[PDB]
Amino acid sequence: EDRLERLQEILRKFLYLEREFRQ
Amino acid sequence: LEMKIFSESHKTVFVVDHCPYMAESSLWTCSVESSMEYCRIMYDIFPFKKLVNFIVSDSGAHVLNSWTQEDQNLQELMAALAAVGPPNPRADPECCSILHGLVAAVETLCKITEYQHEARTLLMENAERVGNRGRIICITNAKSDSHVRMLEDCVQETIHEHNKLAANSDHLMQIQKCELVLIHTYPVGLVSDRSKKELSPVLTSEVHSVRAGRHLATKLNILVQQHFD
Repeated sequence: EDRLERLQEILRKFLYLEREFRQ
Repeated sequence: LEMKIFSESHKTVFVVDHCPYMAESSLWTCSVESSMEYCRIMYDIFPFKKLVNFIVSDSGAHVLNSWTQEDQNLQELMAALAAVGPPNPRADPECCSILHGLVAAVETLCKITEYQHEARTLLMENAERVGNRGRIICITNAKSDSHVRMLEDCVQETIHEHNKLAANSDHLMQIQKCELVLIHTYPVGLVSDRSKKELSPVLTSEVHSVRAGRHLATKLNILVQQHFD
């Protein structure tokens, strides 16, 4: 809906945050 | 308040990383063997009362089954299991992440079971009404304990916003209590078998740290023993 985009935002957010351990 | 059929065993999520670091020396295959045994047990004991759904996360969520009764047959599952091959060892380590599976897992837990639908059909506007408690099982190769903690944070915020969305939706439900099972695999020889720390009124969290091999399947069995519930 209007805020499922926030679900995708959360997924992406933590996907970027995951890189520090990924690297 | 009928906590019987509405236990966390009624909702089981399996999330396994098909990211290429799980093909170190088919390690994901071993994890598949153990998780498949757990899924065998659940359907055999509780033919239609304990339900299981499976998710793979090769850079994206690839769900192989649904809560529906037809999907809860292992052969139908095995076809989808064979469909996903081994993770490409030369593929980009970037972009591949279990998070897609976790977010999709939250979405799957918000989804209704057929029995819950029957309960909705009979019930109407009762206090302490039908709850939506579920369990998530994640198997992966973790990097740092901080990695696991950030995953917990991601799941918590996902549940908060997802319940905010689903509360107004009257074809899906909010989650009363989730249960989080975190499983890390090291092949050769950092995650700590951290005790249960239920992080929110909705959230419950657990951490484990064990190596590969069916001592993990036995540990799974201990979990299944708690999960006969």
